[PDB]
Amino acid sequence: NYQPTPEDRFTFGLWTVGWQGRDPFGDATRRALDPVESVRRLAELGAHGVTFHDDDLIPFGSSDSEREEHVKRFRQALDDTGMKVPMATTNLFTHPVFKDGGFTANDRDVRRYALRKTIRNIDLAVELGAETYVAWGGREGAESGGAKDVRDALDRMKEAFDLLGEYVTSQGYDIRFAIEPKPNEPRGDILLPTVGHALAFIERLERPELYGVNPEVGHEQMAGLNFPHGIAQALWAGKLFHIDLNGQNGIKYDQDLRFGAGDLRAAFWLVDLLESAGYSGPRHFDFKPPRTEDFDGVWASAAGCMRNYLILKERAAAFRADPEVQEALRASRLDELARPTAADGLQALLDDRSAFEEFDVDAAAARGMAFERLDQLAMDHLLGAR
Amino acid sequence: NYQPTPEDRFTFGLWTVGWQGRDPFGDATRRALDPVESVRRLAELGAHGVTFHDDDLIPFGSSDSEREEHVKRFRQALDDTGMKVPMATTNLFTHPVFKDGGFTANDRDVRRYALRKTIRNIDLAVELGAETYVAWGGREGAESGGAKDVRDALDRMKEAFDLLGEYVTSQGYDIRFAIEPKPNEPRGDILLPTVGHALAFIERLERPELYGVNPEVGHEQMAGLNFPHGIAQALWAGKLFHIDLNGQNGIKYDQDLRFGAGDLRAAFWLVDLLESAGYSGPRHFDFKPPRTEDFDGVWASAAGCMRNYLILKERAAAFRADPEVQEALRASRLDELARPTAADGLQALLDDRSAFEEFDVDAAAARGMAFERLDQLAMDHLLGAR
Amino acid sequence: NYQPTPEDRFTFGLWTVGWQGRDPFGDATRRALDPVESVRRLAELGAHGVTFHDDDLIPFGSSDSEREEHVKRFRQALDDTGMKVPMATTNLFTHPVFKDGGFTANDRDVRRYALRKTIRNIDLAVELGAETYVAWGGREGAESGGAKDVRDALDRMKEAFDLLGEYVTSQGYDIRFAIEPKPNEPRGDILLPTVGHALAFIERLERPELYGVNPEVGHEQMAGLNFPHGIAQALWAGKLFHIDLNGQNGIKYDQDLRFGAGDLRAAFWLVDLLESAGYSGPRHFDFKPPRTEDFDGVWASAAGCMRNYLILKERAAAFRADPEVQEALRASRLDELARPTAADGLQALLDDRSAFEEFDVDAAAARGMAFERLDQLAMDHLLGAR
Amino acid sequence: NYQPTPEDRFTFGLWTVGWQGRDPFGDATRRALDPVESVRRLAELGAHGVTFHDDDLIPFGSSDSEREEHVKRFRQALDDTGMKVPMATTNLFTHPVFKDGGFTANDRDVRRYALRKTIRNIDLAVELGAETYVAWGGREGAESGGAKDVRDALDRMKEAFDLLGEYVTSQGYDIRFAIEPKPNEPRGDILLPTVGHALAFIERLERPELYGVNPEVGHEQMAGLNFPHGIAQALWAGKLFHIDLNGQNGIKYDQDLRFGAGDLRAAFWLVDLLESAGYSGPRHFDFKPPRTEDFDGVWASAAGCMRNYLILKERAAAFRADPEVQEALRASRLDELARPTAADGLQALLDDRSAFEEFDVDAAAARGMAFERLDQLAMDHLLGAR
Ligand SMILES: [Mn+2]
Ligand SMILES: [Mn+2]
Ligand SMILES: [Mn+2]
Ligand SMILES: [Mn+2]
Ligand SMILES: [Mn+2]
Ligand SMILES: [Mn+2]
Ligand SMILES: [Mn+2]
Ligand SMILES: [Mn+2]
Repeated sequence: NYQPTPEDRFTFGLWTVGWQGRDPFGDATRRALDPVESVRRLAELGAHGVTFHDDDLIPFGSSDSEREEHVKRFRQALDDTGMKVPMATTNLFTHPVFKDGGFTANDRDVRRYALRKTIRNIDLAVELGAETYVAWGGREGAESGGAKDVRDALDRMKEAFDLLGEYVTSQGYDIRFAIEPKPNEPRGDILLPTVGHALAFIERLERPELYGVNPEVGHEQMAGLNFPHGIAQALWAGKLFHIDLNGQNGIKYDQDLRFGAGDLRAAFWLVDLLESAGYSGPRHFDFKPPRTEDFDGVWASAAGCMRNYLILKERAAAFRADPEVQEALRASRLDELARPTAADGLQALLDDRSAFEEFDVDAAAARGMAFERLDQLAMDHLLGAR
Repeated sequence: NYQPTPEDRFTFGLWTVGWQGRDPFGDATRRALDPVESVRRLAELGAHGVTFHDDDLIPFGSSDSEREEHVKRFRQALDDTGMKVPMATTNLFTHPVFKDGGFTANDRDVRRYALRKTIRNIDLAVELGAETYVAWGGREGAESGGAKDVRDALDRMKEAFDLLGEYVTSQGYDIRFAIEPKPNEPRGDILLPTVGHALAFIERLERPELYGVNPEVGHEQMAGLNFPHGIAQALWAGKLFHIDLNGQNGIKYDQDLRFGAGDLRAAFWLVDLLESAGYSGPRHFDFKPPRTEDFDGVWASAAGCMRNYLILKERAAAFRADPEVQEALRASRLDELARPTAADGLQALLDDRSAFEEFDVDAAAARGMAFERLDQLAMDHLLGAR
Repeated sequence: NYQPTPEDRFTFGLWTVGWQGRDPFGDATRRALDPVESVRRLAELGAHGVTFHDDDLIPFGSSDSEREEHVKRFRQALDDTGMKVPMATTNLFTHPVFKDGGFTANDRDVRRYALRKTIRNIDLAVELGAETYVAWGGREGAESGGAKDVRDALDRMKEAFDLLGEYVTSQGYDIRFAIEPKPNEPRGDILLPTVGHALAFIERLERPELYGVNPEVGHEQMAGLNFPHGIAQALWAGKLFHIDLNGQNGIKYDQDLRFGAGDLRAAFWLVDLLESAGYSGPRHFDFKPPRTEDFDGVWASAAGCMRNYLILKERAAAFRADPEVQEALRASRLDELARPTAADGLQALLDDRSAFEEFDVDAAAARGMAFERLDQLAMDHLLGAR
Repeated sequence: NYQPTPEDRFTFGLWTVGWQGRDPFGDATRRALDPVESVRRLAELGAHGVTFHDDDLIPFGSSDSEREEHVKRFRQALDDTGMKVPMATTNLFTHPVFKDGGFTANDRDVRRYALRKTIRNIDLAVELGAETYVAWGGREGAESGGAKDVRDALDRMKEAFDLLGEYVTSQGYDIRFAIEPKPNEPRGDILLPTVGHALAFIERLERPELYGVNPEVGHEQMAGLNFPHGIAQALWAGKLFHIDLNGQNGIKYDQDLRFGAGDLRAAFWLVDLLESAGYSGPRHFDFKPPRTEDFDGVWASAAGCMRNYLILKERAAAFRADPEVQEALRASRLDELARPTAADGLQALLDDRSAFEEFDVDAAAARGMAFERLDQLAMDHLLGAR
C-alpha cells in the first residue's frame, strides 16, 4: 500500500524534520533534534538518504576537535542504517555577517570569508560521498535600488562560481554544482530569481559543464510560474542535476508544505514528467512540518511526502498506459508536435506552395484541438474514477 | 519644459495609439486610425519613429496589389515627416489559425505557415530600414498539462529560430532578432515566460550572436519580478537589443499603462540604469491609452510617456551628480562591490589567514550598510525635495 | 458512473457554452450558438436550468416586436425540455456607453440609463420564474486615482441598490438580489472587490434582507484568497444566495476554466462545505470552454463541470463518514472548537483561576494539533487511496 | 524643510524601531532597545507618541512586582518628554501556546487564557490614556482545510469580541476597538483577511458602535488590492478608527518598509484622501528598519517615514488647490459623480423618457472622460514638475 523503499531514492534535509518552528512572528514549538536521531527515524520510514548544510551538522564556531566528533557520530549512524548522503550545501544566510550576502556582499572581506567557508564544506561533502553541491544565495539581493549595482554583483557571483570550479578541478573531485533559484524572501528581491535566470547565468561561467540547477516547487510558484514547464526547460538543456519537492499555495511567503499539498494537479504533471524523462537523481524533500505539530506529526508529515509521490507515480503511469489516452493524444496531435517542422530544409520550405500560397487557413482554423477531453481523462485518472 | 525631440529616440507601435479599446468584456470605444495619420501626429509630438506588426500595416488577406499600395502610402508619410522605422514584428496571435501557437502549434502545417508569414515580413522590414525584428510568442503555451510536451515544443521553437537565422544570413541582411517574454495571457502559461528563460534559450541556438531580448516593463511585473534587475542581467550578457516601456499595477492582467504610471520608483531605477549603461537603442512604448479616452486623450497619454521619461532622466542625473550621494555610495561600499573578490587567485585566497582563520566575524557583522540613508536621498531627488 | 440528473440542480449561463472565443489578443474561433440550441444540448447532458444577461437573449437595440419573438422562442425550448431559469442578470459592461461604469459612471445621464435597463430586465426575470437577480459591476472602478472619488461612488452604488429594492417591493415581486465581487479586470481596480467588501456594503442598504452575495471561485482566487473560507463567512452571515463555480490557476487574468480545473484541493473543500451546510441553491457554472476547442470540446467541457462536482461530492462524503476520520477530528479538537468559550459568562471567566493565574501554558503549548495526519486522511480520500 | 512636530500626530510602535532583525532565515543583527531609550529618541525626532503590545513593555512571565517597575520607568519617560500613548494591543502570536490561535484556538482552555491576557492589558491601556485598542489575530487561521471549521471559528471570534465589549461597558471605559486585517503570514490563510471581511464581521457583533478597523498599507497590498479604495470604504462606513502606515513591494511576504517606500503613487493618493476627509487620528507607522542597518540607520529610517508623509501632504495640497486641476476635475465630471442619480424619486425616473426611450446612447458613449490628462497633472504635481 504505497510503501517506500530505499530503491525509490527519497531523501530529506536535516533542516526539514529538524525545523523547530521559529517563524517571523513566533518562538520555537519543538525541541532540537540530534542529527543521529533523524537518520535513524528516516531510515525506518523507508528513505534512501539525507542532506545537510555545514551548520546543521557542525555548530557554527566549532573547534577542529568538536568538528571531528560531530562527523564521527554522523558517519556511525550512516553505517548502522545504510543511509547515503547524495548532496550537501553551505549556510551563507543565518549569521549576521551575511546580512548583505555571501558571494555578493558589498564588503570585500565578507566575500572572501564566504568562499573559504564554502570550500571547507566541499571537502567534507566529498568525504561523505556527495555527488552534488547546492548553492542557494538567499541573502544575494536588495531591498532598495541604490544598494546594489546588479552588473557588478553578477561579476562577483561569476567570480565566486569560477573559483569554486577551479578548486574542484584542481583537487580532482567528482562533484558537480547546482544553483537553487528563489525570487524573494529573505531579501526584497533575490538575484537569479527563477530557473530561467540561473540557466542563463551558467552559460557565462568558465566551465559550464560543472553547473546545473536545483529547482524547488514552491519557489517557482512564488513567481506564479508553471513548475513542470520550468523543469522541462532544465531537462531540455541537460541541466536538471537535483530537485527540491514540496508544496505551496500560490504567491505568498515560502510555505514549504509537504509534497502533494499546495497545487495537487501541478504535482501530478511533475511526477508524469520526471518518470517519463527517466530522471535518475534523488527525489529530495525540502519541507517544514507545520509548527502546530509535535514529533508524531513531524514523522507523519515526512511519510506523507513519500506516499504522495508513490500514489501520483501510479496514477501517471496508468494515464500513459491507457489505450483511450493514447488515442486522445493522437486526436490532439501530440505525435505531430514531435516531428520536425522542416526537415526538408529552408529552400524546400520557401518553394512549398502548400505552406503559404495554397494553404487553407480557414480549414486549419476550424480543427478543434480536443484538449478538454484529454484533460478530463487526466482528471479521471488522477482521482481513480476511470 | 521637458520637450522631446527626435534626438531622444522615442518610438511607438502603430497598435498603441491605434488601439480601438476592445477588451475581454467590451466593444471598441474608438474608431480605427489610419497609419498615415498616426505617423503625422506622432511626429508633431516629437517622436523619432514608429514600429509595426505585418497586420497593422497590411490587412490580413491583402492581395499583392493592395499590399504595394499600403506600403507606398506609408513610405510617403515617413518621407514627409522624417520618421524612421527601427523595429518590426509579426502578428502570430490574432487569427484563429494560431489558436494553439505559431512556431509551436501541434499541427505541423500551421508551423510551416507561421514561418512563411514571418519570412515575408522580414523582407519588408529590411526594405524600410529596420535594424531589429521582434518575436512575441503570445500563443505558444497551454491551458492544461497534457496539451503540450514542453521538450518537443522547445525543439520546435529552436528549429524555427534556427531557420530564420539561416534565412537572414543567406540573404546578407543586417538585422538581428529580439525575443519578448511574457509569463501568461492569452495562454494559461506562455513558453519562455521571463527575460531569464529567453536568455537561456538563446544559448542553445545555432548562431546565438544574432539573437537578444526585448523585455517589457509590465510583463516581468506580471511575475512579480524586479524589472531593473532583469535589465541589468540582459545588459551583463550583452543582449539588450530593444526595450518596451509602459506601466503595470502588480500581478494581474497586462495593463499596458503609459510609462511612469504603475510602479513609479521602478521607472526611476530603470531610467537610472539605461542612462548610466549608455543604452543607445530606441526608447519604445508598447502601451494602450485607456478605453475611457477619446482621441484628445490618446495624444495626451502618448505625450505623457515621453514627458515622464524626461523628468526621470533629469532626476536620476541629479542623483548621480550630487556630492552627498557620491559620499553615501562610498559609505554603503558600492565602490568595494566593483572590485574583484580575489584577483590574487585561488592559492593566495587559500593561504590568506585574514579570510578565515583570523577573520573577525563579529566586527564585520556589526557594520551597518547605511542603505536607508542612501534610499532617502534617492527619494528626495525623485520628488525634487533636496 | 457519475451521471448528473436535473435533481442535482446544475445550471449554466447562456454566455458560457456560447462564448465564441474572442480574447484581448484574438478573434472568435467559434460561431455563435442560438439560445434554443444551448437549452436542448444542456438538457441532454443532465442540467437543471440556464441563466442569462438581458443582451444574451435579446440583441441590444431590439424593437419591442423582435424582443417578444426572442422570448417566445426561448419559452418554447424551456417547455419542451423541462429546463428552469433560476437566475438572471443585466449586461452593464459591453456597450461603449458603460466605459466608466453603469451605477457609478461619472455622467449622471448614464447612471439613470443603467437603472432603467436593469428594471426592464427584472420584469422579464420574474416572468420567467427567476428567484435571484445578480449584479456584477464589472465597469465600476478606475485605472487612476483622481478619476473616481470612492466615497461619492459608494453613495451612488447605495442609491442604485436602494431604488431597485423600492421597485421590487412596490411591485410585490418575490426575487432577491446577489452582488458578485471581482477584484480587477476589466477595470484596473473594481469597487467591492471581494466577498468581504460586498457583505459590508449590504449592511448599509435600506432593506438589507433583500440582498446577498454571488461569489465566484476564480474571482476570490485572483486576490489570492481562500475560497472555502470566504464561502463559510457568507454562510455564517446568512447571505449565500447563489454561487458561481469554475477554476483558476492563481493570480492572473480571469481564466474561467471548467470546475475541478485550477485548484483541485480547494474544489474538494468547497464541495465538502456546501454539502455539509446543506446549501440548497443552484450549482451554477460561469466558465468558458477554451478557444482551442470546437463544438464537441464545448460539450465535453460542460459535462466535465458536472462530473467533477459529483466525484468530489462522493469523496467528501466518504471522508466525513469514515470512523478513522471522525477519530482524527476529535484528536485535533474540532469538537472543542464548536463549544462556547465562556457560556459561564464574563464574571465567571474573571473569577476562574484555571484560565490565568493557574493555567499551565507550557503543558498546553506542548500538545500537538495532529493536523498533518488529518490532512493526509483527506488526501487519501480525495485520491481514492484509502 | 519638512520638519515634523508633535502637532502632526506621528506615532510609532515600540516593536518597530525596536525590531532586532530576526527573520525566517537569520539571527538578530541588532541588540534590544530599552523602551525608555526609544521614547527619548522618538521625541527628539518630532514624534507625538508611541504604542505597544503588552509583551513589548512587560516581559512575558513577569511577576506583579517586575510589572509595576516596568510601567513606572515607562511613565517617567513619557512625563519627561511629553509623549502620549494613543493606542495599545495584545501579543497573542509569539508564545508557542498560541500556535493554533488565541480567540479561535481549537483548545477551549487556550481561548479562555487569550481573553484573560487581553483584559489585563485593556486595564493598563486605559491607565496610560489610550483611546484605541487594536486586535491583530495573526494566529487565527489554518494551513489545511480540515483543521478549522470556519463557521465555528467565527462563532468563537464573535463570542470573544462580545465579551470584551461587555467588559469595557461594565467598567465605564472610554476606549474603542479596532481590528487589523491581514490575508496570510504567519498562518497559511488568516481569518478576516481584508478590510472588507473585518467591516462585515463588525455588523454581527452585539454593540457594533464600539468596533472599527485599523487597516495597514502593506496587508491589503499582499492581496493585490487598492489601499486608498479600501480606506475610502472604511471612511464611508464611519469605521476608520486608526491606521498603520508603511510600504510593500507587491504580493509577497509582509515587508513593513518605511512609509513612502513600495508603491509611491498609492502613498500619494492615500495622503490626499486622509487630508481631504479630515481624518484626525494618529498617523501610526508599523514598519521595520531593514536588518542591514545599524542604529544610525534605524533612526534615519524612522525620520524618513515622517518626512515622506510631509512631502506628500504638500504635493497633494498643491494638486487640489491648482485652478488647472479644478478645471480638469470638472472636465472629467467629478462634480456630477457627487450629485444624486435620482433625487426626483423612482416614479419620476420611471416616467422620464430622457433616461431610456429617448436617451442617445451613441452621443454619451463618444464623450471622452479626459482621465489621462488629469492623471498627468497629478504626476507633475507629485514630481514637482509643474
Ligand atoms: Mn522554500
Ligand atoms: Mn530548497
Ligand atoms: Mn504588455
Ligand atoms: Mn511588448
Ligand atoms: Mn470570472
Ligand atoms: Mn461569475
Ligand atoms: Mn505588516
Ligand atoms: Mn500593523
